[PDB]
Amino acid sequence: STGSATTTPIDSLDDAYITPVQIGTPAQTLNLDFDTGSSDLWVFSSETTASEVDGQTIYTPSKSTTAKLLSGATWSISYGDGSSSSGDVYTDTVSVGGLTVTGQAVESAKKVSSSFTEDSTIDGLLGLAFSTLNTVSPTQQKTFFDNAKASLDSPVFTADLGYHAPGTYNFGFIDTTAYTGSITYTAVSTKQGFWEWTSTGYAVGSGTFKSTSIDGIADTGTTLLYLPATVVSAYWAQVSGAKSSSSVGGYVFPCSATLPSFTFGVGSARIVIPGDYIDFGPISTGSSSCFGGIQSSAGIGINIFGDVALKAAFVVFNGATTPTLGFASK
Ligand SMILES: C#CCN(C)Cc1nc([C@]2(O)CN[C@@H](c3nc(-c4ccc(C(F)(F)F)cc4N)no3)C2)cs1
Repeated sequence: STGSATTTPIDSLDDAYITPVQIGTPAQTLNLDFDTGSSDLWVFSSETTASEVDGQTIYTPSKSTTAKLLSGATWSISYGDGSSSSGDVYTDTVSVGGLTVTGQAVESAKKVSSSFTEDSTIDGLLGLAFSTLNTVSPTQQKTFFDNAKASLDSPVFTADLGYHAPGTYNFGFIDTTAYTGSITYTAVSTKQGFWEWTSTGYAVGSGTFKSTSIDGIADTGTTLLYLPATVVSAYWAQVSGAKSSSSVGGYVFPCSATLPSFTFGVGSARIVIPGDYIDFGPISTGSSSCFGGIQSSAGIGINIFGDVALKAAFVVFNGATTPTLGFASK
C-alpha cells in the first residue's frame, strides 16, 4: 500500500504544517502536525477540558463505531518548547492520504497547555519518530508509520515541505519526480528514539565549505534550524546588525537585510537553504527587528534540523531494518 497527503503551512511564516488525517468511522478529519521528533498521535477531543479548546476540530470517540477505549492507558508528553498535553487512549481506524491503519492508538487529550489552545489550526500531533519514545502507559503504543510499515510497498515515508506553500507527505514510495539530482542516504542512530544523523559540515552564502560533524535530528515538528553556537555565530556574523537578543530569545536581524544562504552537508552532497527561508519576520507586528531561522542549540542538548532545513530538501525517512535518512535537492 501507499498513502499521499498534502501538508499546508498554518501561517505566512511556515511556523508549522498541518496534514488532514481521517480518524474513526464515519471519518472525522482532523488537521494534525506530523512530527518526526515525537512518537505520539494525540488529538483534541470531546474529552479535552472545554476552556482549553479554542477553535480546534475535536475527535469524538463516542461517534466512531470503530473506536475502542484502550482500558487503563494514559499518556502525557512535554515538548521542547515547554508545551504539554495528556489524556487517555482509544484505538481506532486512522487514514492518511489513502493509507489506512486499523487499531491505531489515538491519544485523546484531556488537558493541553496554553500554546496548543492558542493555535486553533492544529488539531493534534501525529508522531513519526521511533515508537520507543511513545508515552502511552502501561502499554507503549506504536506510531502510525510503525503500524503501517509492513503493509507499505516500501518501508519509508517522505517529507517534501513547501516554502510558504503546501507540500507532501508520502508513505510507502519515493516520488522520483519530486526532487532533482540524486538522494544521498546517510546513517541514522535510533539510540535516542529520533531520526538522528550526522551532517558533514556547512557553508554560509558563497563561502567555502567547513567540514565538521554535526550530530542532530531531522524534525518536521520543529520550525527552525538549531545548530551549535559556533556555526550560528559564523552565519549571523555575515548579516549587518544581527545579534543574539536574550530578551527576544535568539538571533534577530534588521528586517531591511537580505540574508545569505546556508548550506549543510549530507555525506558528500549539499543542501542549500536560500536566505529567504531564514527570515521569520518581525519579532512583533510592525517591528523592524526580524527573527532568525537559524538559532543556537546550546541550551537544547541536541542539534535540530527543523523545517527551515527540511523544506529545502526532499527527505526520505527510511524505516528499513537499518533505518537511514535520504536528502535530495529540489
Ligand atoms: C528542550 C529540549 C531538548 N529536547 C526535548 C528538544 C526536542 N524537542 C523535540 C520536540 O518536542 C519534538 N518535535 C518538536 C515539536 N514541536 C511541536 C509543537 C507544535 C505545536 C506547538 C504549539 F505551539 F501549537 F503549542 C508546540 C509544539 N511543541 N510539535 O513537534 C519538538 C524533539 S527534540
